[PDB]
Amino acid sequence: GPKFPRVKNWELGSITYDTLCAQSQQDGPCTPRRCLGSLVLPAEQLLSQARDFINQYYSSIKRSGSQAHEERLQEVEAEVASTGTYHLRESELVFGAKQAWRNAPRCVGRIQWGKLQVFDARDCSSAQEMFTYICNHIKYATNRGNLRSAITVFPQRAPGRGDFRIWNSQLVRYAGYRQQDGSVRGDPANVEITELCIQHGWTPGNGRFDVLPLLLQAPDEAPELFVLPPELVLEVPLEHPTLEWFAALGLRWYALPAVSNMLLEIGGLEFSAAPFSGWYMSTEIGTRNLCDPHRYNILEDVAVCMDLDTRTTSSLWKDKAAVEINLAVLHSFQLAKVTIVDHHAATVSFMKHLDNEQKARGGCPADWAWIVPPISGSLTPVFHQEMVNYILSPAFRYQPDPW
Amino acid sequence: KFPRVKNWELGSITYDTLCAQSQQDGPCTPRRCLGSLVLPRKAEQLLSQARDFINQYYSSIKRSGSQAHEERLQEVEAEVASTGTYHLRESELVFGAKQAWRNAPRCVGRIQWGKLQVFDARDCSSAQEMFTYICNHIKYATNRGNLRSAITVFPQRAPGRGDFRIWNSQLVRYAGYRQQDGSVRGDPANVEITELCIQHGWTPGNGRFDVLPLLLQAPDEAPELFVLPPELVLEVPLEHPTLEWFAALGLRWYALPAVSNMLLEIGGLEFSAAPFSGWYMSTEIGTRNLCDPHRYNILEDVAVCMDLDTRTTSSLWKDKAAVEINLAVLHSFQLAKVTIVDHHAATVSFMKHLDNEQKARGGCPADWAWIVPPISGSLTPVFHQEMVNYILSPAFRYQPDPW
Ligand code: HEM
Ligand code: HEM
Ligand SMILES: Cc1cc(N)nc(CCc2cc(N)cc(CCc3cc(C)cc(N)n3)c2)c1
Ligand SMILES: Cc1cc(N)nc(CCc2cc(N)cc(CCc3cc(C)cc(N)n3)c2)c1
Ligand SMILES: C[C@H](O)[C@H](O)[C@H]1CNc2nc(N)[nH]c(=O)c2N1
Ligand SMILES: C[C@H](O)[C@H](O)[C@H]1CNc2nc(N)[nH]c(=O)c2N1
Ligand SMILES: [Zn+2]
Repeated sequence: GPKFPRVKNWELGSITYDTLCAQSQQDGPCTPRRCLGSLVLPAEQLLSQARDFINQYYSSIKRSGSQAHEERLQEVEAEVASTGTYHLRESELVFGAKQAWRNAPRCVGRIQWGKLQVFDARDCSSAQEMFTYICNHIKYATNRGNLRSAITVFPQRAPGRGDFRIWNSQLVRYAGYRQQDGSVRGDPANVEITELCIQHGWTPGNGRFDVLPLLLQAPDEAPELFVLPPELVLEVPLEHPTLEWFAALGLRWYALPAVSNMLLEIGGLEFSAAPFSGWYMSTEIGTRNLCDPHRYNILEDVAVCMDLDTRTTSSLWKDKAAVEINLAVLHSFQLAKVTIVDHHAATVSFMKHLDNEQKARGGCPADWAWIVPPISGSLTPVFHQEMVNYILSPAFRYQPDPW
Repeated sequence: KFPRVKNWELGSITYDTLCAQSQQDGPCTPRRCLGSLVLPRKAEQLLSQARDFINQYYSSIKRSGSQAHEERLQEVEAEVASTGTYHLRESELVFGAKQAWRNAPRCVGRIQWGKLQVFDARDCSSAQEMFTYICNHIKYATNRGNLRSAITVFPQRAPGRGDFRIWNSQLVRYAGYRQQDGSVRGDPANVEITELCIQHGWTPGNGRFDVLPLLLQAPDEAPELFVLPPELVLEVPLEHPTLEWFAALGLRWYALPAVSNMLLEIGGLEFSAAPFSGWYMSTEIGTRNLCDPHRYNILEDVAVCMDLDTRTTSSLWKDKAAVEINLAVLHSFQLAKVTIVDHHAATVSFMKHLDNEQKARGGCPADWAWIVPPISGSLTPVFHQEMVNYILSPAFRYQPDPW
């Protein structure tokens, strides 16, 4: 066959050849000797990255080689020459931002990539203004439960000058209080960050679901702390359809999944503060956040209520419970009329996504372990899809925690 | 150079130093990760792969440098020098067999790698004799239901001649009969193989669980059809603790998972027929075999007996039903007194295996996407554990289909 990787679907029996990977300008962790695919974390150089993105842009508008294409090129090196950086045009930001989401090997919601609201915030001057900008994002994106994908782009990393940073990892997060015995009250994922807000004068609450304040950082200034108006932070009380007691557990989650600690890289430019929001997939809440032994860990609690034999694994008690918990998440979101998507619908649309991208780009970089859901793995069609994972740009990046 | 493997549940960290002993290549390159591909589209070497294997053995029994070691190495040099190949001593073979399993990155059951009965069938000359071995291996491994891991090793490949092969992928397989309706009564995975048997003379039944005969091949001979005496094959009808209608589904599965299509490499000699068997981990039966859309596919049926809401995905009927089916399997096997391990027990013992091998060898190759079971991934400790994949020798390979 062809000299690009072959890509079977073992359910349908279909084949495809990924030609997109040939565009990757970035090494990953794997080598012919060993595969590190399962690891979570893995000047002139600018000019040529910049040139690259511009060609992408111009091709995306079908003008590859034309007078405006080669003038914008002339223009970009003119800027770099005399300053070391350069700036994106309004629509260039829009394209590159969409291109980063499109390129994200670990997101399963990519079928939605074309529809995303790019909120330009490169005019932002202070931590106060950051907050305001953000409050607007949450309001738009949340849209009273009929959610809408968006990203707010704050300004970009500069030579020897501070970064714009959101200290929190998500915009909405529950507190995590280290107890004087050893336990954690709240979300254990958010211990450190809780511990940092108090250190910067936050008065902590008491409960399993205390919404955290925002730690925003303007360049060179210390981080300023900001409390989200409660009316802004839409939450969903959880309850089971048929199990009447579930509602009494006092469990809950928030509507807006919005990542705030990732780096948005476009054509060499680095946007250190550019939080994006979508909507949740049922399992993120119900299988990861609530049942991970290192998170809310509510599996044993709920199985006791369901009255299952937890003295032995053969009872598949863990399984059973997880399913009801997931279902409680779905029903409860649907009932409160807030956008959500179960793992079956989500994966079925990712299949359509992969088919769409084959036609258009000749490939789609996918992180299999990440695309396949944390329950009911082989029941979703993606589990039977072989997947190439490589790094394309524009991209999102992990970046060091600022403190 | 040496990779940092993390567990995210516990925050614990290791470094893998074992991967440096890998001499073979994998699919990944630094440009793109192919870890998810199921299979790989892929006088002097033998001398060095032997020396280095023989080295392992003597090092493994503490006599590394001794009389017997020195003198065995010269046995090999002399045997390859005159014959272009050499032969293994039975102990040496027993060692290799145990090791190749130990190295199988996609095997979750490797906690047991030390406990393996090894049948030396290297003095086989007829498909007749093969069938006696195969029959005897089964009678041993099954043990009235108290299963015991085994491998039986037919003659090594040789350059002047064709291989000893078993045509079946497993020693026990249900026939999949094709039908005018574009339908498949029986197991869809065994359609091609059922048709071969027919072509080769066997009378077919027309049940959903018709145990297939064996097609055995001595070098350069036409394959031959041997039937397994019904009694040797242990089956388990499936019932369900709570639900009485389940058994009336007439579902059933066989006790012994025994792979017969793979090749065993040791000291660079190739063992083309070398079946091996252990015991089932329940998900293989209740999830993949019984619910794969391209297999027996009972998910809809079952669910409809359960009177669930098939009409939409968000009722989580696919998951709900999957679980009952997995549960049905465990109960049935525990009831019929037949070795089985559920995904919870197993992955736990594998986490122990990782730890044992960590101290013993400084690592352990593992294929994350095959170790994490096909339901309730995140609910098993493996999900949260980083894993390095690489090719250690002795090893099982895939090989072409003989026909
Ligand atoms: C529209 C609804 C969306 C859904 C249902 C969705 C789904 C998901 C899920 C389930 C994950 C795995 C996260 C985890 O389990 O830890 C993920 C990862 C990711 N998604 Fe989305 N996503 C959506 C929207 C978005 C949007 C709007 C963006 C960017 C604007 C985005 C970019 C990403 C990125 C960069 C990752 C990988 C981040 C990481 O490495 O932690 N997704 N997606
Ligand atoms: C003893 C109890 C055992 C258990 C519970 C077990 C479990 C498993 C499971 C669940 C798989 C995944 C295969 C799939 O779902 O398609 C697997 C793969 C594998 N196991 Fe085991 N195993 C056991 C014993 C053995 C033995 C005795 C051997 C060899 C002597 C072995 C070697 C392998 C190999 C080579 C694979 C890869 C299969 C392939 O690539 O097609 N295991 N094991
Ligand atoms: C701190 C940290 C570092 C790291 N390397 N990995 C993790 C776990 C993965 C993860 C990380 C973040 N920051 C956000 C999500 C929500 C995922 C999400 C985002 C969007 C936009 C929509 C959606 N449905 N889900 C998931 C955390
Ligand atoms: C035909 C074929 C080719 C190919 N490349 N891949 C597959 C799927 C993987 C598979 C193949 C076979 N032959 C047997 C099992 C049972 C796995 C098993 C083995 C043992 C020894 C114990 C156990 N519990 N489970 C799994 C099938
Ligand atoms: C395409 C995908 O990698 C493939 O379906 C894998 C996934 N994980 C698996 N895990 C096991 N144990 N066995 C399998 O056959 C598979 N199939
Ligand atoms: C080690 C392993 O890769 C890790 O546990 C991954 C598995 N898949 C995941 N998938 C998602 N979406 N999020 C995660 O945190 C993880 N964890
Ligand atoms: Zn890889």
